[PDB]
Amino acid sequence: SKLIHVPKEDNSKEVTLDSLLEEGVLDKEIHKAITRMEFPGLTPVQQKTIKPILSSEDHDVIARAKTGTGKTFAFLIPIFQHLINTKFDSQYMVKAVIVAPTRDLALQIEAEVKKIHDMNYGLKKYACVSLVGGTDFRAAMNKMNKLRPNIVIATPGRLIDVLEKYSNKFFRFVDYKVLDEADRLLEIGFRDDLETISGILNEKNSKSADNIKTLLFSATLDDKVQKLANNIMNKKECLFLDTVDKNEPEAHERIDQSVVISEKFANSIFAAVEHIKKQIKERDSNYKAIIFAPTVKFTSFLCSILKNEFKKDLPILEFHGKITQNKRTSLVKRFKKDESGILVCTDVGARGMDFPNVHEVLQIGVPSELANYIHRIGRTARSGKEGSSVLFICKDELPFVRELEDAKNIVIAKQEKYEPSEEIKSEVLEAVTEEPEDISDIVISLISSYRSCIKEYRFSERRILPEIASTYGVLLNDPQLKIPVSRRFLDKLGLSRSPIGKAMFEIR
RNA sequence: UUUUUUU
Ligand SMILES: Nc1ncnc2c1ncn2[C@@H]1O[C@H](COP(=O)(O)OP(=O)(O)NP(=O)(O)O)[C@@H](O)[C@H]1O
Ligand SMILES: [Mg+2]
Repeated sequence: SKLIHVPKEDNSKEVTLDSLLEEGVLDKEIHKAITRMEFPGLTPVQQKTIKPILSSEDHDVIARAKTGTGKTFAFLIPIFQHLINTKFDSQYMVKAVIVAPTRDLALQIEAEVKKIHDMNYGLKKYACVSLVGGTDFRAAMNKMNKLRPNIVIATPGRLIDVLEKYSNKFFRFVDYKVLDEADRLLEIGFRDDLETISGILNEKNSKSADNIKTLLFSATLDDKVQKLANNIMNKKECLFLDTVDKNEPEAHERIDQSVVISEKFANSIFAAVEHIKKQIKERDSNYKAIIFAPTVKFTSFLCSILKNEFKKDLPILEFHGKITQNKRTSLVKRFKKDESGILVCTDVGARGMDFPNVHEVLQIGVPSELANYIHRIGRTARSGKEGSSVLFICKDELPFVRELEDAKNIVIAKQEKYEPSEEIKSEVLEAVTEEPEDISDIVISLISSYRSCIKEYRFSERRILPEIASTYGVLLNDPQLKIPVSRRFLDKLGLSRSPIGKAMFEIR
């Protein structure tokens, strides 16, 4: 199917809620709901996508727009309009299915739908139910039955579960499917699930196998995504609506980016602690930040350090995939409203999450995929606000920074070195209450994580892996110490006859 | 159990 580009245009006639009302694109009832939110105007991606999504043409839509610029309402608005346009047809049936890569993002999109309901009660007849893992399955189905929603928001795993059992009852009249964070949902480990989802919806559809229109949204998207989505795009033509120049970097230009380079991976912990201390002092504790880490075990370790240093000054919140889902949801709600605090998380929080007035995004080590650099920093400087980001890495991670330049055109102007004083090392280390076995587990999680991105970030294995491993000795304040391990363990890893392996581990 | 993602 042919791709039709509509590139970023410089002198374009401004589209408004009023102009779309006058033109008959938007009904009064949705116009009213969005007007009462009192936004200055529609964001560029909203201006670009609303009419073409609702167009009577037989096309799919791909939309790219920078982090924090209103992609959610860019699809919710025309979805509501479609529901209004077809209000007498299949009114108890799901007409729009929106898929997201994390449960908390699916739940956020649902909350955005509820904000539309709150601004115009006449829209509550277009009901919405979220289908996400870690929630009571029966309770969500009671809700599907009671509310008979026209909009479903879901994560892939739970959506497949529901579809295998109830696709005939609720899903035979779907007209739109939305992949939010589309590039992520078409990576390995989501792509097959999206194909399963798309195949069921298409098979069960009462009109035809190609009825459903597909909408892809992300801040990080190109032509190569259309190829990946080939098996889920039904239509003969695909509009690529772009609000970013072809060569322009995808990172939001308002973010003040920097990188802090240490000699050792572990030193990035000390750099971050000293940075946060300074910010809490200089801002008089008026500090809201997000700090990203590579693994769940390390995230949790970092939280302990930051509670010991900073719990007297600011709340410290722990956010990753092993936090129970009830607590994930309650901490998201709190961090959205709070003026200050530090959210310490994995890439569970890299994409989509909208926490207002975050001042800074910090990163210890590299993200789980190159694109997530852009999404991580995009947690700040949202909806016209300012923001900064700091990447804390060691020397042996520098090829990541070069890869950002070569692959994504991101050049970080502010780069500086860091060397920890002996006093910061003593201060941080003394409060560490973890047993050596716990420290081994933590460092081992980092080894596995870094191993998996050696190729994509162009790391030198013989340097990055011994440096990560040496974190164990640093944290135990004895840099001669290697990680005690068994032969069978080393065999499983693949480093049993390697000098790299001998530099990292002691067969004990 | 290396980030998520039904159970
Ligand atoms: N027209 C508008 N004017 C001002 N703010 C808006 C407008 N539309 C949406 N917002 C707000 O902008 C914030 C971010 O919107 P959101 O839809 O989460 O951005 P996004 O493009 O999806 N970002 P990301 O998922 O990080 O790539 C939310 O708090 C919205 O309430
Ligand atoms: Mg979004």
